[PDB]
Amino acid sequence: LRPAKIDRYVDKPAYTRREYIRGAPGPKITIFDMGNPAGDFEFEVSLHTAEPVQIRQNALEAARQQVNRYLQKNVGRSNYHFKIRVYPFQVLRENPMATGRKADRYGNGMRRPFGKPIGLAARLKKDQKILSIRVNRQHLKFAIEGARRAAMKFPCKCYYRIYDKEGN
Amino acid sequence: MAVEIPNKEQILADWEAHPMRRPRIEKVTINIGVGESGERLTKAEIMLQQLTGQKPIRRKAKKTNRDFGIRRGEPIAVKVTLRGPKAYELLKRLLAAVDNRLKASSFDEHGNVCFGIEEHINIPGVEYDPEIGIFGMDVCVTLERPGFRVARRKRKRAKIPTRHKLTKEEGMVYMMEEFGVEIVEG
Amino acid sequence: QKAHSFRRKTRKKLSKHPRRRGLPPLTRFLQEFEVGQRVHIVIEPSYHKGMPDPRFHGRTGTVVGKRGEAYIVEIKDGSKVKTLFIHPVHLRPQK
Amino acid sequence: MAHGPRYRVPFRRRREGKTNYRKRLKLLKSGKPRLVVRKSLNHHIAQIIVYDPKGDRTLVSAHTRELIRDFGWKGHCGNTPSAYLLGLLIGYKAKQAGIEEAILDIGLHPPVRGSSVFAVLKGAVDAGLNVPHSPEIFPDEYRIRGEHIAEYAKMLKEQDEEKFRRQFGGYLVKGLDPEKLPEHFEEVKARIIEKFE
RNA sequence: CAGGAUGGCCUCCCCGGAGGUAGGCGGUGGGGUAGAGCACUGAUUGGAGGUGCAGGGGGCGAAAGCCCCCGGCCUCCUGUC
RNA sequence: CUCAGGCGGGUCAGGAAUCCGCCGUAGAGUGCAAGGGCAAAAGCCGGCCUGACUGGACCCGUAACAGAGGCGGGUCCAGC
RNA sequence: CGGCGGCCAUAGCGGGGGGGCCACACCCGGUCUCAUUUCGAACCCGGAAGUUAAGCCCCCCAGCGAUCCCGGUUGUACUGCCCUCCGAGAGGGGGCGGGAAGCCGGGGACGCCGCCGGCCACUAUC
Repeated sequence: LRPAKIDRYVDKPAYTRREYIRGAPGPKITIFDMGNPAGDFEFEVSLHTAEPVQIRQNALEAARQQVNRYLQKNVGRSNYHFKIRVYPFQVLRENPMATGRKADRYGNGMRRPFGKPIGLAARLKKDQKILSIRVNRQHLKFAIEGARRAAMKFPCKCYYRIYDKEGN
Repeated sequence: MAVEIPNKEQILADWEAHPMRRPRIEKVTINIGVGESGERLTKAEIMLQQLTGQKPIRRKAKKTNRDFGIRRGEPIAVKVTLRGPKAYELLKRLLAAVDNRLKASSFDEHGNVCFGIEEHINIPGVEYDPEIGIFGMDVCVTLERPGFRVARRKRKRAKIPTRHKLTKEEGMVYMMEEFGVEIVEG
Repeated sequence: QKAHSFRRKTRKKLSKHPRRRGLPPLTRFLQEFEVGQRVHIVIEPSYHKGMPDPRFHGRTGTVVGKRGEAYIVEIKDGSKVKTLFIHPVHLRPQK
Repeated sequence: MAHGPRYRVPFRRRREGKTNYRKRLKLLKSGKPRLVVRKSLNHHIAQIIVYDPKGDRTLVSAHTRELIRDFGWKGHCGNTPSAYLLGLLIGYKAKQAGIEEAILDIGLHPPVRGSSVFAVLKGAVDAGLNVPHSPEIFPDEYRIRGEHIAEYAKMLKEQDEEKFRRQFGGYLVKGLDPEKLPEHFEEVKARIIEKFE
């Protein structure tokens, strides 16, 4: 695994379809709905994305868990509804490397500089909801703390910030 | 529940109201679906032709299976389409031979009816019978309104909406009047 | 050419809305097109047998005459003067 | 087409269920007028029609409603000798069209001999036109003269039933065919003249 | 293939000869890229309500028995693009 | 003469061929990649029939514009 | 009423009424010309006694669909053009010339038009 240095923005054309990539690895996030139903809470708090990007599968799970861990320990799962709205589709392309020598380059120039699928990534556009949580006013203050913690783990920056929708 | 009684009054009312609007029996097609041929030759065909009094028709095969219809282009089954007095006469002897009082939830959903009893062929001595003895049957009755004939030909084709259309209620009592008994349950 | 012989830059160019699909009114197949008349040539993909190279699409010529059922139209594809034989199906009147 | 924007264009004539486009496209190619012959149970129509992309124009009509009135013919109007003498009336108006070319549009119908469309065609040729056909499809003399029908009509009578002469069914109830008489046809066939007497 | 030839292209000369339309506007034609979306061909994330069914668990057992049930196989107002 | 497929009824072990009705604008099928085209058809069936014909053009692709052989098709007319 | 077209859903679905419908349907005979690898059902020869009830024609109602328009979102999304205009070399923004879909609200729209006949007619009933 490389660092996120091309997995942090939109810069390659949308090429999703598994009938031209012929399958790609599934998401590292294994759960997507958590907590209780959305009608048992009054208010809606979002983490809001302000910048178009592609965010890796690895970053979605880290971000999601780190929020969910704090939420679980303090609040318990008797309360809160937490959803991660987006789904990764965006297919990823890498030239293959094992850093050879002799007859091996890795490389290459050409002799197939072309992609390989290593994962999936989610395209987050302007004004989308990276996270959407439901809570009461009481259980506002845990969600905001989790949300700072997410915002770092985002590949860029937020500038609409921890946002009260308000849902009221 | 019950079914016969409202149906009967509607059809009787409609005839008085316009006596060349009443529903009719378009055909009775007597068929054996499962086949007597595919792997054998149907001598049930000889038995069927005497019983109808009309020529039967062979049935080409399609698909590939292992039971019947194993290759294509081979005869599989036999049917005869009866209309007019030739149907009514069939119905009276054949329905009487098998059972009566079958649910109107086990008949078609459009005023049409299929009977489903198997066994016994009328007309002795033919039902002993070499090579195929008494085989099974299915009898379908297609009921329709009188005005549809207009649609069938090449001139003034029209699919007639509910303003004269065949309603599920009437078709069942019209068939029953001719020869038939349907149970109340349905 | 290496990927041309009658098709290239087509699929979507020969594709239409489902409302413009179905074989078109009979009138246009029957339609006569006079000589001295200026015609737009528009590709109709509903009729295979007698259909322009996509490069030709949207060209405007003058009907130079007729061969058979088709008409022979002189058109200017670029600078070069060319004559194209096509059925009345693939002509529309200018005005 | 059906509901919402889906495959295939609607057409006034698909819904009407008339015409055969395939045949029609073929017919028109010659540039010759269409004699649009259409059949019904008790009417037969021929009209010399040209095509224009804007509406068709009809040069002359003739109906079986124009042969019942003013030519001393009673008959039935669905029968074959009504078609024959309909060919004759559109044979006197085709010499007033000034062109003798008259080709069959049968709409959507099969071609079999002993038909109305042949019967009229048959009357048209004798009326003096010249047309493109190859013969093998014309009725016999017994149909034209009105004699097959005469043998049937004496057999059957209406609102009666018997065993050979008044047996139930159509026989023709008219003032000058009460039992169907080829005498009647021979008078009316003598009336031939282009001044419409 | 570190090479020729033939065009496009450059120049000089000669011939025929009145329009030409790079420019801009309107009229008459062609069109699916930005964008946008659920209406198809389409890949799939997620919980409901159906319990319509192939079946891995239970019950009046006659271990999914007539009848309901639970991984679930696929409808349905919805759910990512 | 109009379809996969679905729905309910019959037949069968469900099912298929096969039957009966209702729904059904094309998802069917067209030998074979892919795409486009098409429902009184190019799809389905029955019958007949062997033009997958001879000759000589025309046009385009080939090779856009713009040179560039061979070759292919479409489109004509003449003859059968 | 009919027949032949054009635009080809602004003439789709649903429901309602009448017929100013011999002639157009249902309907009835099928011997004969003729359709069915089964049936006059289909195709065709023959007739109209009965039914207007379809169909078909005419009128009307928009709830669904499709056509077109107005306003809101929106001159927003997006864009052609230029910059020692800004950023660390990507690039962006402003001016200038243009400006879409999806959706919401509010509407026209359940045809129009051309030719020719015809019970009735000499006209438009339809």
